[PDB]
Amino acid sequence: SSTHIEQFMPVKLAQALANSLFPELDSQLRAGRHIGIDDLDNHAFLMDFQEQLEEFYARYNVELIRAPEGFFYLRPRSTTLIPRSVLSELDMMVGKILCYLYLSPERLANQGIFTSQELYEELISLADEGKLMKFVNQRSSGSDLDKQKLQEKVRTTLNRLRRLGMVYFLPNNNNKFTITEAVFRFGADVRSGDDPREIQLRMIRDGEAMPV
Amino acid sequence: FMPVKLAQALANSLFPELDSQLRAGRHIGIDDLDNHAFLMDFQEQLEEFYARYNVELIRAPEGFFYLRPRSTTLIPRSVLSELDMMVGKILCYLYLSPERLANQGIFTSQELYEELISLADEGKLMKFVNQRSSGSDLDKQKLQEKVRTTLNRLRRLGMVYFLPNNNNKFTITEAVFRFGADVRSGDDPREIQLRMIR
Amino acid sequence: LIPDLTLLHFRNTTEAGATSGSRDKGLHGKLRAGVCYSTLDVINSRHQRVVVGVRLQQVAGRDRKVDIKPFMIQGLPTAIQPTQLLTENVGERQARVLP
Amino acid sequence: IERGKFRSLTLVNWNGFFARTFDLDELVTTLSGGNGAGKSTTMAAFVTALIPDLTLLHFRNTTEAGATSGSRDKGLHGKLRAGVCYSTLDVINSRHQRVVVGVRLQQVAGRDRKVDIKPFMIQGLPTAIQPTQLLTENVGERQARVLPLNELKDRLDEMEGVQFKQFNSITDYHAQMFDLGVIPKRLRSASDRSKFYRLIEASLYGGISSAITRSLRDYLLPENSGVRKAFQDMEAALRENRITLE
Amino acid sequence: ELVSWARKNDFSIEFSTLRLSMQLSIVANELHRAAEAAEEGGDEFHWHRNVFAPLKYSVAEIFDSIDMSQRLMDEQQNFVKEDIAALLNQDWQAAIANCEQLLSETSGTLRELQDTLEAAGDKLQANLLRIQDANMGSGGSELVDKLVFDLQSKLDRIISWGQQAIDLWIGYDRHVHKFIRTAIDMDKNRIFSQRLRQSVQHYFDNPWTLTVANAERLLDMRDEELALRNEEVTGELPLELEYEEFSEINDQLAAMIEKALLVYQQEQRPLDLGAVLRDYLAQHPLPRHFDVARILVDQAVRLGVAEADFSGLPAEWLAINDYGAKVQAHVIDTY
Amino acid sequence: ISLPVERLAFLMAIAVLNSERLDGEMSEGELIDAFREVCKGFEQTAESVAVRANNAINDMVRQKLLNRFTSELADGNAIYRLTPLGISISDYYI
Amino acid sequence: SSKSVANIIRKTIQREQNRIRMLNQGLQAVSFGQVRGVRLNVNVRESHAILLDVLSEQQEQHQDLFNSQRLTFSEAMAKLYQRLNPQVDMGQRLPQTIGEELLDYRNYLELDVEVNRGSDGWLKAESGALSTGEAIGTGMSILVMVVQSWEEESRRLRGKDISPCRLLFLDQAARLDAKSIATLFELCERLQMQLIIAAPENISPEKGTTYKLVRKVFKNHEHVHVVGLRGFG
Amino acid sequence: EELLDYRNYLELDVEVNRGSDGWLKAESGALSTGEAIGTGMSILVMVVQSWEEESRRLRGKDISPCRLLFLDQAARLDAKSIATLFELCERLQMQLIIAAPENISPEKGTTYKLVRKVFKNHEHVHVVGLRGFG
DNA sequence: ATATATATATATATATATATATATATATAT
DNA sequence: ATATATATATATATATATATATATATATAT
Ligand SMILES: Nc1ncnc2c1ncn2[C@@H]1O[C@H](COP(=O)(O)OP(=O)(O)OP(=O)(O)O)[C@@H](O)[C@H]1O
Ligand SMILES: [Mg+2]
Repeated sequence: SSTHIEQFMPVKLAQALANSLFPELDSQLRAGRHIGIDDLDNHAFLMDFQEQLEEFYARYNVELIRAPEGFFYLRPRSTTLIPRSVLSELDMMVGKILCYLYLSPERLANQGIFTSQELYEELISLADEGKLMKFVNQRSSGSDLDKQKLQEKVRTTLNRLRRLGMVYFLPNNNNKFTITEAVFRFGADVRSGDDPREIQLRMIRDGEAMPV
Repeated sequence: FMPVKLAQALANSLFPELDSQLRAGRHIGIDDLDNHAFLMDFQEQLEEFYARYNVELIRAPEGFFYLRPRSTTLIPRSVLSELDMMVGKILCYLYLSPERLANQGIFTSQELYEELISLADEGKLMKFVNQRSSGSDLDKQKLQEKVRTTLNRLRRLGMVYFLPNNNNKFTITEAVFRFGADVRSGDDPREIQLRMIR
Repeated sequence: LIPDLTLLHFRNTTEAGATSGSRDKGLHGKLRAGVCYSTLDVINSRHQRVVVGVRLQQVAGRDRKVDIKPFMIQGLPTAIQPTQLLTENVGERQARVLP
Repeated sequence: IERGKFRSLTLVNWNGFFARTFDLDELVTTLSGGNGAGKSTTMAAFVTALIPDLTLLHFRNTTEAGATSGSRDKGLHGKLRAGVCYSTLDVINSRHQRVVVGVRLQQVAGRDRKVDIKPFMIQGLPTAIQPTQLLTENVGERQARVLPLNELKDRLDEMEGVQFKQFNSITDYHAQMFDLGVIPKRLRSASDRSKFYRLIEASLYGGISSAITRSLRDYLLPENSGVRKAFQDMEAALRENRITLE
Repeated sequence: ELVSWARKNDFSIEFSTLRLSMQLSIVANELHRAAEAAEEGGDEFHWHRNVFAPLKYSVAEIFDSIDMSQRLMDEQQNFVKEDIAALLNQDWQAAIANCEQLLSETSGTLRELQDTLEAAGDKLQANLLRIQDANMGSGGSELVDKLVFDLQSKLDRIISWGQQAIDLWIGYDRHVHKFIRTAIDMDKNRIFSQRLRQSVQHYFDNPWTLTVANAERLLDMRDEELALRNEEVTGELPLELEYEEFSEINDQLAAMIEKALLVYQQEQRPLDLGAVLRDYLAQHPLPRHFDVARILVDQAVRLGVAEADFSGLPAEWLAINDYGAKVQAHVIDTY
Repeated sequence: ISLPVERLAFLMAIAVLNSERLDGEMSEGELIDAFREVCKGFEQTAESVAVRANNAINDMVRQKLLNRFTSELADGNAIYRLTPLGISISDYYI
Repeated sequence: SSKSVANIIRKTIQREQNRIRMLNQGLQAVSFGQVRGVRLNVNVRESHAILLDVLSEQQEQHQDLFNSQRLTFSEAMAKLYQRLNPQVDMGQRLPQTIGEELLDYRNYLELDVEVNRGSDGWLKAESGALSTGEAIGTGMSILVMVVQSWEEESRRLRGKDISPCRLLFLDQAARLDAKSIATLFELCERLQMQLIIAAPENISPEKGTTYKLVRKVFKNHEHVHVVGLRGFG
Repeated sequence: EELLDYRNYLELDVEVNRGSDGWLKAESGALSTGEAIGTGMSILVMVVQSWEEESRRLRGKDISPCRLLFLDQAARLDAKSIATLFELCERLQMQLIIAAPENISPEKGTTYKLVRKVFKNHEHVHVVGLRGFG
């Protein structure tokens, strides 16, 4: 009959969109924030009405995607109604390193709580110090001023990732943080045991990762 | 549950684009016939929907719709530069009556640039580009580039409709009245606008 | 003047408009055990001597409550004072207030 | 030990006061004068110098003390004249150090009766220099003029031994004052500032402030973190038990 | 204050539970002996040699020893964490059992230490309160109280740690399991880990970036810039403070009236305000009369009460001078 | 084992606070405050307070002077305790 | 965990009671109107002592309430407080806020102000049962005790060589009589407390310093003229 | 229903000619204690007069209701303000009961000195009266 | 190195719903 | 013919949720 919700929208989708949690979750998602198991309320909300939200967001030409690790996010399409952006290469370095720390048992004593200094030390341990520094400044040759510049850049990238939900600052401390499973996306190019050059094409075709 | 008419408005195929443009801050005037009619029809429910975001859906006296974020806004907020409001008031002034005989609704970047230079005070111009500047070529070129950038930013907001080409010549919409001042009985619009700008 | 328990609130001068804070209205503690009286004497424009008044009693109970009974007296002689009507000058040192 | 003392209070360009310095007493300073003399103005100026937090400052009449009057105006703007104004305190520290704390106040142009406040401190000023003169420049025949903060900084820096500091946040201002034995409590958090202002406000209007007696627990007893930690531990245990039960 | 002291100094450069039990037993014996000696009492020298030399040194030393044992356990916890961390690097999926055992033994050891600590904490506290009770037997035993107040906290402090450590460890433990349940479950062979490491090392040979939603921010109107008021105010600077002096005429008058009136209290003569005021006001000019009356009344009402005021009979308004001044007061009888 | 004057003073302050601490626990939130106070007393600013404090705490932890435990609820999300060598070095003078 | 909680709350309450009871003897029978002395009454609340006992010994018996998915921990505590001790009859305040309040140890002590009015003993001080001067004196006593407590708490952080400045205010002092003002003066001087008082008339002619202010209209603006005053001439 | 009332159609404000400045809206925050008290008394007498005017037409033509007001803690006012208040009340034939703790000594009218004492183990207020001075 | 934008927390005042206690008229037992 | 119990209306004031304004930390960009 008329004046009846099923005329325009499914009942469960309307119930989900009328829930008190919908607005904060939608604003965060459109901002690019990933959702992990830690946000128990938001994660459960996404799980319960997961299908309604993928079909709703499809209207924006963006896929609400749940990675096998269990974290939801948004991937815009080429015809996205919501703009799209790509992380910096330094952001990739810090995200890969963050995934390593999530999987690294040596730092188990930290119990998941990490400081930016430790992250930088691990980054320089695994990466090429000076050749990575080259991107921070084209004229760097190990100068300690440029060293501090790279430290500051790493801190800034860490803050941006915090904005993306890959990392949480502690309820009182902004100098310490706890990693989230979302960081696993930084390894999507290696989660499959195949040739790297074919997986990169598969991902870029899927829209997962553009090149630089 | 949900209001029925709210569900109807959200379900309408126009809703995604309009919602994206509103959350981007764009102002919907009378020119956008379909969007303006949709907002007119479904305002009573979109106001509540966007109040759920601690934002207000405002229909200006001129008629155009927009979103005003509160302090508790759930949509990431941002603030226009000083040059942005200055340029907005310049365009609002240029929405003039002799304008009809001057440019017939189509202006060019040169008009805006000359108006801004002649009308604004030097100190604010330097504050825009840089304090230590004083009437130089590089500073003026940077000022022109920033003027183009803020013009693009206004275009993003729907304030200025570019005439389609790489060249900078556009038209000014009625929503620009947001930058304008209030009108009193017998006040000359030109005089009040210039007094505000000064 | 206004024998209404709802309105009568003798808060302290300080906190003249502030909230109650407590629950007492401050009237009960201003009375003494027994029967008390508060009376005005008025001379109208017509020059009628009228004694308006209220009888107060501390209502014995768990709380600090007061019972007020209004009354009016007309036609009294000008030579009799209110304190005399309400008090018996018994032989004892102090008079006796009558109900 | 010798407790520090408030030597004097200086008022510049205030409503009625152009540049007036009241020398405070070791024990009691009294101000008299018919209604509207300006005593309450002096009290308000002092407290503004003490707690320049603009959110807290609310100069209600002694009548309707704490009774919402809905005026929408804190009353401070009308107590200042156009232009620059100053409110400063000279304090002798228990270390026998003369420190001049103070604030520059200035009305904000516009219909709203809004004010801007900037704190500042001076250390090592010679005992022979009076703040009234220090804050004014003798221009013309016996026609001294007030000078702004930048001019004051230039004048003081040119002197020897005087250290001038300007605070970007009332937090550091309170921290420095506490460091010099001027404030009993360290107002680290905004709640501490609110409690401090509540105390002085209750004193100014005098008597039993409803908020004070209502929060006497918070005002007297100190906060403990051990109890909070224990309650959080019990909370975690209960949460785990509920998880298991579900 | 110790910072300056350090600055001027210029200086620079056994987990077995049987132990803990034996120190606790030794402490119990010595504490009980000292408590009994204090309770028995004695002179100042006896009080000293029984409650200050034996108690102080022994209890301090052995509580420090118990704390040292707790610190050694802390070192062992750290070492076992490091051993687990190193083992998981070398065996990955095959160290799960080793780590679970190590966690089991560490948890059991911590629980046994807590049990041994609580095995004597309560009775030691009781003995310490007993010593507190017996301390007051002399006035010079102040120092004893300090120990009886100090040796409290340490003990309780020790017990606190005995639980707190477990509270920490039982937490850390969980994380390890979570790690095994999360880090290695989806990387059983660890191949993903090595492949991620090599990708990090050789990332820039194929630099790729992910895509994320970057919706636009809602541009807003900047509030009007705030402009203060500048007027360069100038004005005359105040002169030197003048002065004025307070008139003590009223003080002199009050002293006069108090002396004139004290006779009534001395003799307990019935005072009648009407007649007294009428007589006394004749000595002053009319304009001052009021300022006298008040004062006199202020002086008179402090002297006893009027018994007629309980009679219920209002007093009359007796005239006390010409020009129409009146007074209403009963005779003051009860002094 | 290498304790400059500032590190030694920080260690002595830590020991004093632990002695006067109620339950014998030290969160890093107080360790940072203690290092700030000692550095202020010594009147030297090589770098920011936070970086110096972090470097000193890490150096003492690796130099076997302090033991760290990760507790999120604790002020600073960590709890520090003097190690036997640190206790010995501190009480050698005290 | 519940037992440990209850224990730590009990210890903190006992310590605070002892501290406040020791502090109470810092008052010396102020004379304000018919108020002859001011005191602070600290007492553990039986309505909360029962709650502590239940938490420390009988946590399990009420698990049905704790483990309900509808109630949060604060709400669970509030409901448990409701269950036992049901005669308190709390108001319309929500369970969440009352529970949150229950989570603070200080709440468990009744902390009130007693006055030895006349010869009626020590009675709870209610503004509705006290004269203006009596209330003003009591409030000043409370404020001086509070500032003393704040000074005492900060004694550790501050240096050993600094004693913080002490200063309070009192507008419309004319509401106090001579006796009350003399008592206030003696209290403030005994406590080394500075006072700034205001009154239309010079109510304190023979103590401290005094100023008189006169406002003059002058060429379409205002000026305040200040004159010092002296006790005797 | 709000529109149905004529009173709602009216805007009412209280203005004071404060000093050199013109008429300004009476804001409690922009006045001293005495000024606020005096303005309050002024508005109160305004209200009393308005009520009497309204009620006159329903009363006997020869009835003038009593008018009486209070002022507690009158010491907040100076002598000048008190004299002005007395003049106003006299001009309006309005009775005043003013309380002042001995600070002020109004020469005109009746004065009542009170002193509290203990007699027969009971609190008693000794009362003395004066009048006619001036 | 510092101006500026942004997010968060707190205090403060408004507006509305609701429980409490009292006053007034009527009903019904004494 | 009376006084107590009921139902109704009212003001009081208590509490919650909202919206505003200010201070703060601090992360960016020239
Ligand atoms: N914000 C303001 N705006 C306008 N006028 C003001 C303001 N504050 C004070 N005034 C005026 O300044 C004069 C002094 O006011 P203030 O309250 O300081 O006086 P006072 O000496 O405390 O008075 P009283 O003792 O009668 O309370 C009075 O005329 C008052 O009206
Ligand atoms: Mg005043």
